[PDB]
Amino acid sequence: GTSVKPIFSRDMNEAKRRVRELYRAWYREVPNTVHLFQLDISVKQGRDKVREMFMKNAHVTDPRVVDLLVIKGKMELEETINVWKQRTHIMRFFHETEAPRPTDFLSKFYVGHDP
Amino acid sequence: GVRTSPTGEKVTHTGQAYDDGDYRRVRFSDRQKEVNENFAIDLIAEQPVSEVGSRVISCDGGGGALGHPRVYINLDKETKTGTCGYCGLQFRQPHH
Amino acid sequence: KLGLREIRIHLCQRSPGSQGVRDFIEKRYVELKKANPDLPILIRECSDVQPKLWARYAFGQEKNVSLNNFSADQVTRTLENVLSGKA
Amino acid sequence: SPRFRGEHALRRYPSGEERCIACKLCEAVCPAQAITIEAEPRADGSRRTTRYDIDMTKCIYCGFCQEACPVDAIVEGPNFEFSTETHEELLYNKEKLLNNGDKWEAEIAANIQADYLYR
Amino acid sequence: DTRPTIRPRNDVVHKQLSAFGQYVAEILPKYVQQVQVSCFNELEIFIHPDGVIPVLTFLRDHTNAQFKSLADLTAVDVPTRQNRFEIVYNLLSLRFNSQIRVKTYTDELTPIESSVTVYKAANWYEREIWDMFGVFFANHPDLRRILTGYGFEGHPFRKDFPLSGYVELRYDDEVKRVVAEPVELAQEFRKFDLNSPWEAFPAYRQPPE
Amino acid sequence: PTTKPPTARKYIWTNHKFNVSGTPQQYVPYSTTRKKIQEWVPPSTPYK
Amino acid sequence: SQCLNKMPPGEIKVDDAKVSPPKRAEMKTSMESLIHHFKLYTEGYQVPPGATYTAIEAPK
Amino acid sequence: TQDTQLIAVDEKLDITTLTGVPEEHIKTRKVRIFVPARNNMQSGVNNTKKWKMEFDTRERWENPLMGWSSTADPLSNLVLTFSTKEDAVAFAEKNGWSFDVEERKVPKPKSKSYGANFSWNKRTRVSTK
Amino acid sequence: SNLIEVFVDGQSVMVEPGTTVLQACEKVGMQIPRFCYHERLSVAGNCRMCLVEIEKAPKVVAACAMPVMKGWNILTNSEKSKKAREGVMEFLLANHPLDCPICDQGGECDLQDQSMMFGSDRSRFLEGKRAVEDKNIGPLVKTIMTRCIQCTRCIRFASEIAGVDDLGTTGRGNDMQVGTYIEKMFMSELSGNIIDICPVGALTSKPYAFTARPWETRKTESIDVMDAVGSNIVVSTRTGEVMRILPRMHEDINEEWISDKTRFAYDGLKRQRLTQPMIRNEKGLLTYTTWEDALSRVAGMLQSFQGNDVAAIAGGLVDAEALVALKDLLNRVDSDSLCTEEVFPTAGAGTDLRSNYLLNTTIAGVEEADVILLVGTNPRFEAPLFNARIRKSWLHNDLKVALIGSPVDLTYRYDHLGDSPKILQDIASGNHPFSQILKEAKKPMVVLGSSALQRSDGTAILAAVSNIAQNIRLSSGVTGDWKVMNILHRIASQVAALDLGYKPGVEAIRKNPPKVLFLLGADGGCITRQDLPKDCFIIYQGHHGDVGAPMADVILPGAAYTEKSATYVNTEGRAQQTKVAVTPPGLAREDWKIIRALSEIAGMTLPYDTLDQVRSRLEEVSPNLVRYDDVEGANYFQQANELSKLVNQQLLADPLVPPQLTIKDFYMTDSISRASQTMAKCVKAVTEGIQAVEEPSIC
Ligand code: SF4
Ligand code: SF4
Ligand code: SF4
Ligand code: SF4
Ligand code: FES
Ligand SMILES: [K+]
Ligand SMILES: [Zn+2]
Repeated sequence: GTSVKPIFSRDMNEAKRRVRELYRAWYREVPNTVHLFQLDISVKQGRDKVREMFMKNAHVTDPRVVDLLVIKGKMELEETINVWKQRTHIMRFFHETEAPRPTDFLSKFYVGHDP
Repeated sequence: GVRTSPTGEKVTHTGQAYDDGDYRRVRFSDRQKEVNENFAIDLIAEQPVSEVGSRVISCDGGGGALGHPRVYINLDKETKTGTCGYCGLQFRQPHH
Repeated sequence: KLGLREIRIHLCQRSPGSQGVRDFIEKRYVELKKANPDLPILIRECSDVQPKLWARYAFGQEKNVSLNNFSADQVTRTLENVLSGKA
Repeated sequence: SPRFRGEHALRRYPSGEERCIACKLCEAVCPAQAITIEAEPRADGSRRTTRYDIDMTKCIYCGFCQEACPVDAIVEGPNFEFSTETHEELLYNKEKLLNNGDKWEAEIAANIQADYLYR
Repeated sequence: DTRPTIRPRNDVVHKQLSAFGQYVAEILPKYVQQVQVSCFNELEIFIHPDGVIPVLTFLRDHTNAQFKSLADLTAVDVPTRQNRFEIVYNLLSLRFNSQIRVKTYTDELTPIESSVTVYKAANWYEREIWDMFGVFFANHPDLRRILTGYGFEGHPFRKDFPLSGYVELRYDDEVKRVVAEPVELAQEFRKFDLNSPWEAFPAYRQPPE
Repeated sequence: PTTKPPTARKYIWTNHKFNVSGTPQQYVPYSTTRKKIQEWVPPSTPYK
Repeated sequence: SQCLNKMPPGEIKVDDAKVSPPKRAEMKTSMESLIHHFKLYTEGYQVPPGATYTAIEAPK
Repeated sequence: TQDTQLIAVDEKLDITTLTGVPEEHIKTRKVRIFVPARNNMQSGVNNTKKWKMEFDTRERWENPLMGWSSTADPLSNLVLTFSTKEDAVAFAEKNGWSFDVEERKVPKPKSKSYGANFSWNKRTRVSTK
Repeated sequence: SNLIEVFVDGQSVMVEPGTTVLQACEKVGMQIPRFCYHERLSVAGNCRMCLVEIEKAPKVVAACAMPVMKGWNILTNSEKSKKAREGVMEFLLANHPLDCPICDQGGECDLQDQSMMFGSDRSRFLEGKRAVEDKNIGPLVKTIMTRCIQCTRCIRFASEIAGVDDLGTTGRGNDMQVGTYIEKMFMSELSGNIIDICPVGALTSKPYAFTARPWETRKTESIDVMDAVGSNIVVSTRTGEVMRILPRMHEDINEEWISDKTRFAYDGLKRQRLTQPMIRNEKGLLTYTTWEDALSRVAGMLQSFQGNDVAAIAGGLVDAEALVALKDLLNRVDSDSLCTEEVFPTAGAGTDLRSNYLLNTTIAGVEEADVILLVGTNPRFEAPLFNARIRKSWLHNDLKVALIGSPVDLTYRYDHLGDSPKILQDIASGNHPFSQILKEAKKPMVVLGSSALQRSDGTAILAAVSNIAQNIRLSSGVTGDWKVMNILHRIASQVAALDLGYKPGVEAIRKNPPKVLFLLGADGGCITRQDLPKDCFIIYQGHHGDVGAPMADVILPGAAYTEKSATYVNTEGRAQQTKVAVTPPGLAREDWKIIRALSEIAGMTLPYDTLDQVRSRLEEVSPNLVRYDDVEGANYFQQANELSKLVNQQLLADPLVPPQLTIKDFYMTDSISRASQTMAKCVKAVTEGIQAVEEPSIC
């Protein structure tokens, strides 16, 4: 029924807690990768990208779900500070080559039959 | 057989031919449009029709196992020579 | 002029709340059409739909008013109010 | 060996008519989905294929296609050598397949003659 | 045997394993939910998820079982079943030259205790299952992607995942680095509806729901 | 081949060709099918 | 050495045509063989439902 | 049943946060849950006993080089079989897809009688067998 | 009660007496193999494959034509049953030609699957197979007669569902040629359905002709729009094109049959089509252009004119989404002149009461009616599936069909009251003999066709027929739920337009000649340039340019009925959704995506922006056109009656003559049908003799 087995967190609050030290670690992590990975973006240009994912992932309310991606974020952070990823992998977050996609209905109508 | 398009292209057996504008034609320039001359359509017409006398005639296509599944063509309609649907060889009764 | 371009009622065939408008159209409808032959009183109906009246005025103008559990004379006044302002 | 698998070819009957009656069996068995064919009722009334693009950059030379068609239409030739300088040249269409059939016909007739009894 | 095509049947092994099926069921009635032996003499031990650690230790340590080799650790994602994923273990008993299969069920969210302690082989199998399917395994030494590319999102072996995927790759010169783009096939995967509309096996006919 | 001549037929080539990649005789792929959707040709008579 | 010395005569595929494709000889003369070859190379043999794990002593 | 700190979560399941479906393919795409129709040119009814969920069709343009069926919607050739309808739809909300449900069309029960082919007065006498 | 308890494979089932053995095992999922027994057709037992083992019985029984009684266990999987299945199937495959590599049915091939399930894996035949000469019976059905095996399926379908008694068997023994003997031409409105009832690949779709093969094609479900019955069809598409149209199963809508008009009309989608927006150049020739300027020109001068000078005449194959989009766009300029090609009498209830303009009794209702009154219509070519239901109920329930109008044949005996409309008022008074028959009938029925109302006296006939219905409704012979009055429509998207509020007919446009005419799908060619004043901005949407495009200034291209997710409602008020099969060709977009995009640039932007939004608005206008596949049974026939006798009109002397009188005019109905070549070939086939039509194919 409603009773489900929680992963680590026991309600929203410490689920809200775990997203913090992920942000705590990510924020401390940005400037050294920009140096180590020889990135083209600025130190400022990394914090927003770290930031914008977080409230992009904001409609989520289930405590089990919240703890599930905080592990994925931790793993992504894990596979970043050992330079396991590469310049291309990190840059894939910046949708650079992909041209901007329209948003208004009229532009959708002009390009092709798609919602 | 192989004709010539107004642009200069060679129509294939299917009749495909890039038309006048047809920006795709750029590929053939400095190259050739590969066309097979041995057109199957007219390479079977000149084959004569067998004058075998019976009502049902088998057609192995030659070579037995080398041919096509053995089909029995009914040579009864005395207007049109029966043809095997696998190879196109025309068979007909010897007009009684 | 925004006068009564069309009138639309949406009632349920069997919902007890829709009973009131069903009685209204059963009795006080033919007189309404004779009164306003030009004005089309659409009676698009369905099932499990609460009794509902739609009014269409001039350029892209539409107003809504529910007829839930409305009595017979209750909805006659409701339409009478709607078509009173023939402008 | 006579049953070697290589560059494909679309042979034709001794009369000259092509063997492929477009039964789509080879497409239906293609493990790499390299076969792409569409048929049409030809002018003579026979049942041939308008398009027979074989993508030599997808298929893996299983040889299922030569086992597939009951008229021995498609068959890999003994020619292991057809390396090209551009990617597009490898994408074969029906016309190139027939040309390969007309070029290696001496080998395919002989090789199939040797191995038609083992199968 | 007059029949030269039908695979021979080994009833002695069938009876032997079925008796062991009653054995394991009686020893651990707390986790074992169902036990069956297939026609080709394979025993499936249907356990409850919390029994992953206790049951496995029994077959690995009990003198009469002695299953001391983790053959494989897989899951078959069934979108139909309420808890879609179904984690499957295969164990081989060197002493009794027999194979057993303990199968358990799990949804996307509920975690399964990692069998690394009872079977240290499971450790790398543990990582693959999460990577391909998304079944998170609790208290694991190091859960991480093992197969997919670094930063790859989604769980590929999941049925809802498309065959071609969502992300392609190519070299783009204005950035002088490999970049990811939305998938755009030069040829869509021609799906084939190759299912006979006639019943194939009267023996396995589902009840007339 | 001198001892056993291959069976000769009409369509067999009479001039073998090397692989023609590189040279301007190279093979270029092209769709062998006809057009699927044509378009309604506008009339020649004027608007009125 | 033993396999070469004890090679038995017989066919090379299961006689069941619903499982293994028939030879090309009966393909082109018999109805049932062609039907089976058609479905086998288009649909394939439908195996019974079930799961199994078969392991062999591969060289690795 | 487990004594594992069973929290009573109530919010409806939504794993769209984790499956990784890109933003375009999660909201805009509409899936249809239906029982496949019996192929009318056949007669067997084995293919109409399992609910199937399929996604809407998108653009199919021909490749310039050789006439192909190139598309750019990964969720095109993805159907999923489901035992019962409520179980099929439970997948849709869980993966947050705007679903459309049909109903299981089944052949209505007919009454066949060989004796009707030869009636004394009823105009159902078959002219030839 | 009555249920008889019988067993199948041990398990006990509860069966209604007279149930055949085949039905009994179907209740548990066991599908006995069959080749002659079709549920919709009669039973003949010619199959000899349904042989099944009866428990404690010496004789194998035919499961099809055998009434099961109590104390019987159907041993389906018994050895005796399998041997009988093996025996007869080997007989079936003895004389089948080795064709299915080239036979089109390969892939479905009811022989193949059953052989792969119930049959041997080798052939012990050692003799020569028989060959049968092919007979031509249509430019739309191929006949490789050497493949088929003792049909009784083609024969029964012609003699029961189509009425055409031309198919038959000739001779005895192994040959007993099945066909037409003399060279005849099997044409009927439902002739094409012999193709999908053929287990063997002899009767094959001639237009198909090996276009593709079953496994590679994708099947999507939609609703046909060619007729107004709204038959459920399966649009089999591959690689972005439509090769075949198959009939789905819906029982009350279309059973499992579709008209040849609906089947072999997909080729019209590939004929003359609009791809890009086109506008008039300086000289007056339409020229291709971008979407922006075509919309800008329309939006620019739609902004200028307002009031009742901006009209729109919706065509035949129109989307309810398109209708509501045009309605909202063309009402923000205050122009309630939304018209349509089909004309319905506005005198009285008009479009207000749903009970008037739809088949109130529902299609399935005609299968329990006692007497019927077809008035001034030819349902065979107007709504072929509706005529089949009349025939089916005429066949079984012994319904007494009566026809007032043209003597057109209807595949059954009809009582011709005449053709003069004066007969209608004679029946209403009661002097005519048929009046009392409707009194005694317990479920009497009257039906009118939109073709009849298309006359100048549409109000006169509709009021008269409504007077007739009440004149027998006052008698309690009708039940408390029976809906006597019925109106059969021909144009598919005319019920939706009438439901939405579109003014029926086109008289509104003539009374006020507009300055901008929005021809949206219109192709009847009723409003030419002469009617509207000089310098009209005739904007033509649509898919097939037939008559709207030649008279236009802007040629905004729309999608087709297989290239969108529209909602088409049938003649009985059952809003059905048509799913997208192949995307619109060229640069054409969806229909509602035109008006919504047009409104945004023009300035009076429509509220809805997505498909779900427009349906929600479509719900707001009417609450039934969203509820899918459910006849929202309307009421209120009686108030529409006293509302109708107001004007009273007057009947003319012209006999009721439907526009469709012979098979010849059936195929040439709409833009899709006219464009298609196969439809033209069928028209040629029936115009001249029975031999000038044939497609060369050795399939
Ligand atoms: S050789 Fe095999 S993989 Fe290659 S095209 Fe033929 S069937 Fe396909
Ligand atoms: S090549 Fe062979 S398998 Fe392919 S269509 Fe032709 S005959 Fe059939
Ligand atoms: S009916 Fe056609 S497809 Fe079926 S077995 Fe005969 S030839 Fe082959
Ligand atoms: S075409 Fe079909 S129904 Fe007609 S005789 Fe042949 S097998 Fe029977
Ligand atoms: S099913 Fe063919 S005989 Fe009963
Ligand atoms: K058929
Ligand atoms: Zn032949």
